[PDB]
Amino acid sequence: EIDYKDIATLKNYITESGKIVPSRITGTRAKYQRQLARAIKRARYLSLLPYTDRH
Amino acid sequence: MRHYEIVFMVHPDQSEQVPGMIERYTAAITGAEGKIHRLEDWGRRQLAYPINKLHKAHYVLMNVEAPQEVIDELETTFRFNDAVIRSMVMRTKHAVTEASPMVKAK
Amino acid sequence: ATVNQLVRKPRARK
Amino acid sequence: RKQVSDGVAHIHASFNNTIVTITDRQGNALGWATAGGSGFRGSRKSTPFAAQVAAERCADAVKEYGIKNLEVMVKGPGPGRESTIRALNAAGFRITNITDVTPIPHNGCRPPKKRRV
Amino acid sequence: SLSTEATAKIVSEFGRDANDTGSTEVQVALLTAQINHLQGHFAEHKKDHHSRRGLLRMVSQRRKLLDYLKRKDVARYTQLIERLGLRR
RNA sequence: AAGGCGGCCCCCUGGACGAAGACUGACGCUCAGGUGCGAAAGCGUGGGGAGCAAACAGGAUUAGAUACCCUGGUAGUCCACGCCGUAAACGAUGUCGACUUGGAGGUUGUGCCCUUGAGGCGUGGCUUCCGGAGCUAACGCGUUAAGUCGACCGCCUGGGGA
Ligand SMILES: [Mg+2]
Ligand SMILES: [Mg+2]
Ligand SMILES: [Mg+2]
Ligand SMILES: [Mg+2]
Ligand SMILES: [Mg+2]
Ligand SMILES: [Mg+2]
Ligand SMILES: [Mg+2]
Ligand SMILES: [Mg+2]
Ligand SMILES: [Mg+2]
Ligand SMILES: [Mg+2]
Repeated sequence: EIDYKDIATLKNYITESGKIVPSRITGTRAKYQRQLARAIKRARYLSLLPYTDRH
Repeated sequence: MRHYEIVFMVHPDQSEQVPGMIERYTAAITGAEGKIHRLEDWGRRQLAYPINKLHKAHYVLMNVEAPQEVIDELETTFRFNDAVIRSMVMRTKHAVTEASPMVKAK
Repeated sequence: ATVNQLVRKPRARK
Repeated sequence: RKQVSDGVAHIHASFNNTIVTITDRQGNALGWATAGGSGFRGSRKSTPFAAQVAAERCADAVKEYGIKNLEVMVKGPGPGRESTIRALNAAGFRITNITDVTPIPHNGCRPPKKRRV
Repeated sequence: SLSTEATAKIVSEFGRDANDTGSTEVQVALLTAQINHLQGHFAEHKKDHHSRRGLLRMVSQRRKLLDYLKRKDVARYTQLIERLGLRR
């Protein structure tokens, strides 16, 4: 249902340094949290979100 | 039969060779009973971080429904060609026909 | 404790 | 003798020593000053006051280029992280950018053994 | 185990109808073709001892199913052992 | 199954669980020998080599420093091919089934419902912390039992010698 292409949803789920916010802060479901984790790692290979705030 | 989403990016200096690579790879898939569901050209796109010392990468998004014959050959000619700098395939759950959010916003 | 265990070997008297 | 007007401060902050280095935006070094040669040795070297005079002395050797807008790149978990930035403003500069550039490996190499005391 | 066309065919091969899928002779054929499917896999993948546990489970499962038909009706037992190439 | 297992993607492949029915008809449980898997170190052959690091080199420490601490550093750590089969290999609880008040949760499904919100009501699989009766030497366990019972197997008989 969730997908890696809608990066605006992924912008709400990362930090300014590209770090993945856990479900403790956002309060999302744990089923989506494993799905959101692998969805960002797909976008991390395709140069869609930065790794760190270094570059 | 499996359902693949094929993501491959093109070197920005050879962006005019993109419609040649579309129809040459299509005839090999559809001849061996391979379906097609999505073929969307995006043009150049700004990178989140630089790769191969370049910027403004060309993006082509695909959905190919085809058996395991083309999955052997097409990943080798991506590594054989120097225009494709990144190749990525993935298995999906079903044959899907839906526009990307990049096309729906641009 | 099992009776069927003591069929194979009885209780070893020291 | 030359005009750049764009400073970059790759400052280092280790547990033993704090190193202030001014450079440009294109890697060409402009000057450095360490807390070891600032009259601070050993336990006196690992003091935040040693980073207060190291930033000011390194700034005194880069005013020949007429630098007014500088960038601060903080590298290291060592003490003195605050005393070296306030010393840049006391040297008559316009502080623009402050950025943590501390290297964080993604479990690349194996760390050394513990130091049990 | 297999695909839908390979599963439903062998049930129709050895069963009396399409509903004859729970019997013992069908269950032997599901394990016989699967071990025959895994002949070329474990030759190349001898370091895969975790999938070997699933292989040896189906070997022990088929042996227990051959012992049930052998102790009840040896007429159907002698048919299936040569029709699938058993007894070695 | 356990030791264990963590970038992403493809290929091959294993089990577990849920829903709706259909189907075989006790086909089952258990396990001496036997069989296979099995942390890391180490061993054999051939590669590989960053970082870490036995032995060892050097400097402090000290009565001496062999260790601690620091600067280096071989074997090893890496891969293929074998062998070795030992651990505080621990949930310090062998496997299987049946029942016996319950909560706070987590994970994973499914069924129904002004869908009137990711909700309401149930209902299975997995898992943790509390706790009644009961049990236990206490500690604690307590519907995942160390409660009440059955099926089978392993093992112990003062400490040391060992
Ligand atoms: Mg499966
Ligand atoms: Mg009947
Ligand atoms: Mg040796
Ligand atoms: Mg040492
Ligand atoms: Mg060796
Ligand atoms: Mg032992
Ligand atoms: Mg414990
Ligand atoms: Mg009580
Ligand atoms: Mg309790
Ligand atoms: Mg004795």
